Amino acid sequence: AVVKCKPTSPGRRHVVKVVNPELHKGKPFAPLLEKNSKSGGRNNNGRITTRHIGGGHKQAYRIVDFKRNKDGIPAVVERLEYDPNRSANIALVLYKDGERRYILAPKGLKAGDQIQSGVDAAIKPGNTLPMRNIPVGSTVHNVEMKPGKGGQLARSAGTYVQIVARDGAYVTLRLRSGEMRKVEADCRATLGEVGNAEHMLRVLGKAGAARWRGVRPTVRGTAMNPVDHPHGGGEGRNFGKHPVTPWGVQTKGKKTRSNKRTDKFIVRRRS
Amino acid sequence: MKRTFQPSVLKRNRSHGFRARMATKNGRQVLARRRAKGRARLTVSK
Amino acid sequence: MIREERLLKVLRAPHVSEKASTAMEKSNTIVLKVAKDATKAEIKAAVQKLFEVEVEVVNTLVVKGKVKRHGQRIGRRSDWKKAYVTLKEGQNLD
RNA sequence: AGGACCGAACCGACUAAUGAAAAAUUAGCGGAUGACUUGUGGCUGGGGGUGAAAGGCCAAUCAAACCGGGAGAUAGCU
RNA sequence: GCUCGCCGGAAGACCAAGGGUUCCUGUCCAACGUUAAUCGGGGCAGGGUGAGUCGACCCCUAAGGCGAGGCCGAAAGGCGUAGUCGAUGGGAAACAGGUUAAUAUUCCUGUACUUGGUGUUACUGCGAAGGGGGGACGGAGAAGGCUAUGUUGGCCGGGCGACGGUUGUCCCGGUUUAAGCGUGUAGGCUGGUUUUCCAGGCAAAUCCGGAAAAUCAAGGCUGAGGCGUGAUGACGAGGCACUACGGUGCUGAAGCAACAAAUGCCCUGCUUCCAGGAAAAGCCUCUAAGCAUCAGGUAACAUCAAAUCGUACCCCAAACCGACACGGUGGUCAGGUAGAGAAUACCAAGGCGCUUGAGAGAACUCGGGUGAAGGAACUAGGCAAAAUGGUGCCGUAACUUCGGGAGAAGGCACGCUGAUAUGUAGGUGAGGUCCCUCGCGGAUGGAGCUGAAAUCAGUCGAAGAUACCAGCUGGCUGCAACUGUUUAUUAAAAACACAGCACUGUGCAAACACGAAAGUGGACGUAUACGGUGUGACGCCUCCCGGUGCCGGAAGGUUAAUU
Repeated sequence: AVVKCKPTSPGRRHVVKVVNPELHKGKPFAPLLEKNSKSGGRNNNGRITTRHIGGGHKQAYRIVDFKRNKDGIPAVVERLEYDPNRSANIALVLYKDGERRYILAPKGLKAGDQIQSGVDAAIKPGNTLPMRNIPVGSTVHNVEMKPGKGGQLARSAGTYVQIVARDGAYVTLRLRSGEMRKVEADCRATLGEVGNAEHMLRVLGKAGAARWRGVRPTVRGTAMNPVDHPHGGGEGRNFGKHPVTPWGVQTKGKKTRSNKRTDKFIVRRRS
Repeated sequence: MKRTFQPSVLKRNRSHGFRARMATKNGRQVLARRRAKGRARLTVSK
Repeated sequence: MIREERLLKVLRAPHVSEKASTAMEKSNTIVLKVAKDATKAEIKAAVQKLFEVEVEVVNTLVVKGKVKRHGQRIGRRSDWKKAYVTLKEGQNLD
């Protein structure tokens, strides 16, 4: 649930917490863990390539299963877990053959729930089956775009996709963006919505909270000198130019999709 | 007042030492230059 | 097993000093100058063969050379290896 | 509980008067569990870096570092 | 040598880094030392640094670096796989005393430990580049158990006072002892043991994981401290022999108890929070190829082994970074009285008086003290000074986002002695007595020790938070919501950032950014996400598309290469 914190200090006043009691209070499943060091938004050349990244808390990498290939074995949900690496919540599941995996926790999922992947699998939340097997009009998440690759669409805290149509070898998806997209009908998808839907209701409430999430502060181009940004300079507050990136490209409207290879799959762009 | 030079032997060697100079071309040229000049101490190496 | 020639080349000299004299008289320990490359076991072997005397143990150390100035010109003395060789109880050395 | 309070260390540098000091002193001053501070090592290189942005900082040097070279640049000027 | 004075969370002690002989001894005083110099971190000569257990080396890896092939690139070269390097992190082992002019966990004395070989007898499944476990991990908070350490008493030794008193409830000093081995406690974690099966752990697995079934409630792991031993020892106040006045040799009492107590240890624990918290080896374990009655494994016992390098000295400084014998510099140690305290004052241990002195006692300057009467009249401005200053209790407005405002404001008490109470409330806790699955056990018990806070009565002073220390307060108002950041060295702000808001892009080989490219970041993320721009908590809100941009359209006009 969301929780407005009492204003016992400025910087706590405007805070809203998103508290799920059902998460695991404990150390995660260590076998599925692995190291994940921070970039600072800097590439192999050592240059900053994406500004405003830096610092934040040390995080491990949970090995989430997005490919979801344990066909026919039924699994049961052991617990839900906090993943620092994503807006969603993860679920530690236990297959009957003794293997455990992390999966995106869907909306209704909880400890004790049974889930299943496969063509034969049942059409219920958390189950995963090819979209030619999934009825039209259903909500799914963790959608593969290429068969066998692993889910790439609809992984964020409260996303999902609509299968609006199945026309032969393809099905047409309604993406969260509003973009309509063809996808091969043999690609895989998980039933239901992804879990942590009130994720958006949280409000950080202070500068430090943003820092905790590895976000360095943002300087406005207009606050700079001309040598730095197109917006710089001006005695007092001047802005007599069309908005642009630090690299001179228009920002308020100018489209930038250039991919002519996948134009065919886009049924309708978002609006 | 913390002045610029804050010595550290290892750091000195890695930065300027013989092997470092050897590693890259430009360093090798520097070495060659110094040899030509007649430098007694070719490198920072003690 | 150390070669005789190497053994002979190990031992440079006896070291005379107050501390050395004290070590000799009290702890039955001789203080030698030895080759800088000479290891402890080597030194011991050489002691045993060339002075004909049982060794308990050898401690070694490296003496660094002093920087001196002859007139205006600076110059450094050689470094050299010192060895305290402790000799078995009752071992009297000439 | 807290980018909570008072307050030493520690980090800073608002007022004041005054070469031991190429930016210090003393007296006061701000923060002091955090967007803190600090050691060791690492990476980013010059129209390039980094920048909670002051054209700041990049070895007492910055509206384009230093070293060497073109080079005895050119100087209707002194 | 005796006085005086200063530091004492340092101006003491020990290290790292950095320096590199500055260490110690003798000797010299030209130069160096802001003066003199017999002295010196100066000159010259000699001496000095001892390790299986400290550190490096070594095994393991992080960020990162290099990188066979490889991909890419006019050349140079870039990226990067396998790999290999890389500590600031993980990985076996030593303590006490004595000694040098100068080293010591390194020498000596005592008492230990480690992990390798080799050989043994005893046994008999060993075996990895592979599987599993472990190592292995955050912040804050709270206690409880402890010790370091300190105080008092007891004990032991010495003393009987340069001036009134001082054989006592008097004075001074000491009252220390390790690692190791044994015990396995306060406490923490977990249900154990056996059997059966199984699409999992790249193959196999007796291991892990998962299913069942049986049976017992104690099983294991961890763990400070204490106790015992170590120790008939060592050390020991000071006494006694020699004296090159430096010291050397002999000798040696007591060596207990209580209370208090860390920020250190149990604790890598427990509780809790969200921001969700290295890796690999060592270590344990499982098997595979293999080998097969051999090797290898574990078992004790014997022997050998532990190489190499560092070890002096300075290290908040006269030895490092600052041109100087001139501010900066990470870690560890942390006594007493008062105190909340690592603040502050005075002291201990220890270390210093800052390498020019001597006079004088003009102006003027600096740093301080006090000041009649006035009390901001000063001044751009109360700048600077002065003032406030503690604990407890009473009391406290507007406004408010109901948290605040608020230590609002303002007041009262405060010393010492006695009594309550030859020391209370509390804390601690010995004997005795009882229980007992027997121990570091549980009950009862209260000796002794410690010990606030209050009330009443008296008492001194001008003054009792007496020194050091230690808020000035209130009223209206602009700006910025707030904590933060900034022009190293004239600007700390109303500037930047901020949480929040909005627009816009981006469907993943994402947009974008660095890269002739390969590739990398974005992100091991996927529209509840990421990028860009503006605005900037919260509250109430928030006409013009002509111009320039952007988006969409494509009927016509115009229009490249080409032909």
